Amino acid sequence: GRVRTKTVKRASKALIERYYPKLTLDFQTNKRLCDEIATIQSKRLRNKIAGYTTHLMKRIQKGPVRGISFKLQEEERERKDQYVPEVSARSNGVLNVDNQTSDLVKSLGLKLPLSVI
Amino acid sequence: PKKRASNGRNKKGRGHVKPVRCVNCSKSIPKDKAIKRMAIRNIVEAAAVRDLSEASVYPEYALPKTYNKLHYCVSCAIHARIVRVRSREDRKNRAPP
Amino acid sequence: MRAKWRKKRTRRLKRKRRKVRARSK
Amino acid sequence: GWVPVTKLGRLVKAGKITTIEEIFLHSLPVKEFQIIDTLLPGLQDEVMNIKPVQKQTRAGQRTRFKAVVVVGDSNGHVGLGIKTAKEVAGAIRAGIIIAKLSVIPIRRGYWGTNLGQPHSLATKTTGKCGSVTVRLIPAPRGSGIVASPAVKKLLQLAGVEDVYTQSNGKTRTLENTLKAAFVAIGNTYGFLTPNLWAEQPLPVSPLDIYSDEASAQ
Amino acid sequence: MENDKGQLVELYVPRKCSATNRIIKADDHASVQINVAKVDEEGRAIPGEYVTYALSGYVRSRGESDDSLNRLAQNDGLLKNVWSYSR
Amino acid sequence: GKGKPRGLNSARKLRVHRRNNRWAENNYKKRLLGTAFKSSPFGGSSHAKGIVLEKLGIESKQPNSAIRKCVRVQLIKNGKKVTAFVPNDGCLNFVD
Amino acid sequence: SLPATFDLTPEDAQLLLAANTHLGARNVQVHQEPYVFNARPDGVHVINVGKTWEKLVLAARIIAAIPNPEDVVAISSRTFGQRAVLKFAAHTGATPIAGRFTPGSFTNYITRSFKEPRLVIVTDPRSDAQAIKEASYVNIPVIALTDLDSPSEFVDVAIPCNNRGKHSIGLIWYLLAREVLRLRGALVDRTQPWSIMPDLYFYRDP
Amino acid sequence: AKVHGSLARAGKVKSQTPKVEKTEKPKKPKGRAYKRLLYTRRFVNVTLVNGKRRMNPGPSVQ
Amino acid sequence: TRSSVLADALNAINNAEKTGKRQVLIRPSSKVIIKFLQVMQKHGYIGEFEYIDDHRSGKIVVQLNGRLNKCGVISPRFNVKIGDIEKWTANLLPARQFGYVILTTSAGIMDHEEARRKHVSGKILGFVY
RNA sequence: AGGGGAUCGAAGAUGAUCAGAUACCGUCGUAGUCUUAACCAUAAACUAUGCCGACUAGGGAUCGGGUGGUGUUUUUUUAAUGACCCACUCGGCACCUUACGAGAAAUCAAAGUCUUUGGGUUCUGGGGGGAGUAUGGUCGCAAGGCUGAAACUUAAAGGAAUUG
Ligand SMILES: [Zn+2]
Repeated sequence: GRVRTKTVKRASKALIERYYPKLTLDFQTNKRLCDEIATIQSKRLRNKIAGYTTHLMKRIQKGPVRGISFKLQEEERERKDQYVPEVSARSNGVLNVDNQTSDLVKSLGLKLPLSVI
Repeated sequence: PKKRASNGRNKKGRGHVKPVRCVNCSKSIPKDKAIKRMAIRNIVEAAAVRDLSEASVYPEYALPKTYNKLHYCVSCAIHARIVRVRSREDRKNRAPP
Repeated sequence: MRAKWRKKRTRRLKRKRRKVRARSK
Repeated sequence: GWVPVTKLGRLVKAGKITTIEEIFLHSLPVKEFQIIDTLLPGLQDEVMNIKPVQKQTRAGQRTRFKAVVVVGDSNGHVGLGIKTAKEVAGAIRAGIIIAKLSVIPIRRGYWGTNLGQPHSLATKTTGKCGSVTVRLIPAPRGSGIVASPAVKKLLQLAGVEDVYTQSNGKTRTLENTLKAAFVAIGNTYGFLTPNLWAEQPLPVSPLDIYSDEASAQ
Repeated sequence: MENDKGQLVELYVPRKCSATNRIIKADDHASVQINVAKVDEEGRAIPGEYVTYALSGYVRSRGESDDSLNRLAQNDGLLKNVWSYSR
Repeated sequence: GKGKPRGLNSARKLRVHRRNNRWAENNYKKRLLGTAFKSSPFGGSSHAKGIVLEKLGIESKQPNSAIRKCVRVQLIKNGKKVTAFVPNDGCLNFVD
Repeated sequence: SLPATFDLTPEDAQLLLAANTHLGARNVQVHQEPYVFNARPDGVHVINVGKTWEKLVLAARIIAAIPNPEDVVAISSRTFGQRAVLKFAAHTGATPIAGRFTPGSFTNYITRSFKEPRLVIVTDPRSDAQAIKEASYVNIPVIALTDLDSPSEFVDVAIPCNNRGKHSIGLIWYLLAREVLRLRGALVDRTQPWSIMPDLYFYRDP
Repeated sequence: AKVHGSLARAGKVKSQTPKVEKTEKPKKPKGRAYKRLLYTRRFVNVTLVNGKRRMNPGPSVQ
Repeated sequence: TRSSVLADALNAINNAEKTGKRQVLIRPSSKVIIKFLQVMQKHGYIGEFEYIDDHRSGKIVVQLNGRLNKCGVISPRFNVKIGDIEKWTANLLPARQFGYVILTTSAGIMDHEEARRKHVSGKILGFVY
């Protein structure tokens, strides 16, 4: 079977982490990038690596991959993590306490509109 | 050393319980012990309900079941893997599978 | 040998020695 | 040149913490052995014993060396280190480090009359490491350290002059006795005599006093 | 711990837990020193000036660590109507 | 607790029950049955002088292996027959 | 001690009864009984919300007074409070720990996550027992968000809550942030609300 | 077990260790003198060593 | 059945301090218990304590103030010659400068330090430190 | 000893198996198995853990009793009763989690409160064998039960855990 080893996958995780914007979805172009930003001792490995880097790419652009995060993805997650509606506390018709929980506010010193259950 | 805080099976606060005979061996074993499995099946079995219901009389009828409460002793239950060995810890779990 | 059967052994032995003594009343 | 990697380590090298007791007082987990190396140099070390131990592998066998080191000056401070490794030289070395990181404070006292500089122990104390219980009892001046050589040396470095020992259990499994005489003297600062009923307002803790100088990158 | 001419011998005088008054040992690494701030005129917490409690490893492991603070807090005037002596 | 009387008046029991257990100790029991006077070849005496009857070449036990040079002696004060070991290189030639 | 502006103010009490942080757990557990006000019919426990807030103020009071703001580690492996502790750590110097805690953080100085804090906050003492255990190897005080049936071992000041989801974890974390900012920092005038929505500490998924 | 073994070689080895007479020498000092000899020798001049010091080493390592 | 009352009591006290507790309930009460706690509280080992009148035998609620390591009984109440008072304090006390062996004399129940001064002796009740 | 004697079945017999096979498997079957009137006094008669007292921690089940609930469900009209539900409290066979503590450890809510060694009390052990032997006494119809040595011999025997 064709199970890529860690030495391969390590290089794949490492590049994408610090070279995502330059890397693409195409093997041939990726393959050439590796020769400019990484020193590799044999041709097959570089092809082996660059092939797996593109494997992660084609699924990063499909949703975040389990355990790799770069700058451009981190920014994307920060923006989207700020959505706020017209509140959802609010209240659209007072508060609807049961009872005894009403005894709680009475035995506390508090206003608030109430209800029963 | 002791291998079960239940020793064998559950007696705990009794003294003696009457025996049963292993349904396979004939070995005696305290009823509090004895791996017990209920066995309920169909008289006609799965594959034959076809030729049965077809060839019968009565509108479809209603299949009967045989009811048989088996009692095994440790060895016969072990060997026939009705029960199996568990790790020192896994043994604790009294929950059915 | 098994403790139980060694018991049996010394039981036999006893009776036999008891006999031997009795041989002289 | 030592390079501090923890908050506590920095403050020591930065000279803001000058004494060992500062850590004992606020109870701080020392984890960089250089800390106790600077706060207390001239500190002596002696290898007590080096016994071999053995195993067995997915074919044959395995055998390596076990070292037991005691470290201490002769005043209030001692530690106990056990290290088994593939070499003699190694087992000692990493032993001294484990020993130092385990350095303990010691509440000496007077048997009876308090006539200038303690000689024995505050109270009776005793530790137990697996069956072997060691018991230290106060002693008049001159009494000396009354113990078995191994324990006698652990106490010389511990800064003691007079004491009585009383040992129950297998006193021959060496690494077990020493580990209990260690627990023994370490319990002295745990026993609440009326010398100490008096209340304090609790120091702040140099991790907050020099908090800025303590932080990292 | 004194001596002959009244001098203070012995290494160090150990802390004492605030819930049991038991010595906090040199190696008691479940021991805890909570630092609580003082507020001046409306909000604006004061730096440098704390209200400090000391809890021993034993009280904390037993789970009394919480309820100890509540009683210790109200006492020093820090809470109200939380802790209740009678149970 | 402890499984022994603690009472201030329980001295007899304590006294007698130890007297009763001193028998599980060999040396004690050996000293009260007067075994050295009765069973032992010497009369409990430190030495005893006897007459040599024959020489023995006794083979040692495992995992040793040699011939261990001894003599059978009849003790004068008893008539008891005892076998004793002649020690050192060839000392058996000194005795006849 | 703390004046009177630190009292209730039914603006806050409204948030809590809205976020349903007053609804508790059926299993009381003895160490948590003082917080119980009363039990609803059909098996439900009602926390004494006054105590919640009161403890909350004590919580913020302890988060503050810590010199460097960035070693007050906010922790949550849970998802319902994962985004929440992030937002807290945003507004405070405090460093966050979302996702898996990783065994070896507090001890073990070789690790590529050796946080060496001086205070720990915990969303759930069950699911985050790992860091709670680790904290007690190294002398670290612990704020904690406890429902009625929560482990009390090695937690100190505990804020009663609900932590059964929804808006409970989000609110108490929000309120903690609001309050630590009103103290020492830069909010001031403890009488007026906040430009920051309280719905900013809620989960995703979406 | 077996009690009648061979008495033939009763002292085989003492009787065949080639007698070599004792080479004479100056008498060593007795009494206080000897202890004086031992105080000075063993720890006043300090000879042979190893990181342990050695009492009776035969022809060393070299 | 109950056979000491005073031993039963000092026990509950020990098990209370040990488990970090600050109060105890001591049933039943008794004179010997009372005068014992006196010798204890007067030396700063317990706080205040308070008898409870049930028409029966009593109860006590004692206040533990930490600093108590072990209060114990000695059973039976051995007879102590005045010169043997030393050999006890040697045996069951930590050091010569604190802790107490509280006795019982015909001049009343008291600690060994005090009874040393009054030159009295008698039976030994227990120890405190 | 009398009764009884289906069943199973020591002894025994046979059939196979095996090198042998006095056995394991199959067949036959005595005694026995059941009972009455007498004996016997022993089992890993086990929780291999004395009894009485006190204290130290969390949790849900369950058996028996009681108390509280303008709870539920039963008729013909919802009252009594019944069963059931929830809370509480005694006293039970147990179980779960924890360890403050304990242990050589396995493990233990006792096997915890023990060198900080004393609540009351009964019993037993003192290296392995020789040996539960010999001798004496005693109880039993017998089998045997209880009681119970020594000479001599020996450097181990033994427990729990560990890795092969
Ligand atoms: Zn079977």
